[PDB]
Amino acid sequence: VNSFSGYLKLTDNVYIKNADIVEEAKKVKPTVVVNAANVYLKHGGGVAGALNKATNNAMQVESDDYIATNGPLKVGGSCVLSGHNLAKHCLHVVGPNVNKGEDIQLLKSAYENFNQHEVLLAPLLSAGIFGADPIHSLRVCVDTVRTNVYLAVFDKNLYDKLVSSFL
Ligand SMILES: Cc1c(C)n(Cc2ccccc2)c2ncnc(N)c12
Ligand SMILES: [Cl-]
Repeated sequence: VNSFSGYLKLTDNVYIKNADIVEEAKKVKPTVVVNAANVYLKHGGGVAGALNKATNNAMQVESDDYIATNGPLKVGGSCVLSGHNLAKHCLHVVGPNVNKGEDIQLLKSAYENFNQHEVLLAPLLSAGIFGADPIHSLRVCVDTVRTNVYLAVFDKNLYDKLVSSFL
C-alpha cells in the first residue's frame, strides 16, 4: 500500500491520473519523481522547467554542478539527483526530443531506467515539448516498465484520450 490517490489502474503495474506532477509531488513526497530532462540538465520549460521552478532553482544549481563534473547525459540515459522539496530523489531521464530529430526507438531505453526503482511518480517521456505521440509513449511505458509507475498527465483532454484509446 502506498499514498498515491485517484489513479486509474491500466495494468498490473501502471497507473494514470490527470494531475500536475509538481502538485502531486508536493502532496505525496514520493521516493522518486521523474524529470523529463535533456542531456545538459537545462531545466527551462515543460515538466523540467516546472519542477525546477518549484525547487526555487535548487534543482538547476545541483544539475549544473553534476554536468560540470560528469558531462552530458546520453539520450535514453538518466541520473539520480536530489528530489529537493518534491521527493527524496529525482530521476532525470532523457527521452528523445523529436523536435531535435532524435531516434524515437530510444524511448524504450529511456523507460528502462524506471526499472531501477520500485515505485516512481513520472510524466510520459518524450511527450509535451519533446514532440512524441503521447499515446505511443504510454504504450512504450506499459510494455517496458515492470516496476510500479504512477503517471501524471497535466492536460485533461489528453488524459481522456489516453484512457479511452488504451488497449
Ligand atoms: C509543464 C508540464 C509539461 C509540459 N508537461 C508534459 C505535457 C504537457 C502537455 C501535454 C503532454 C505532456 C507536464 N506533465 C505533467 N506535469 C506538468 N506540470 C507538466
Ligand atoms: Cl515537457
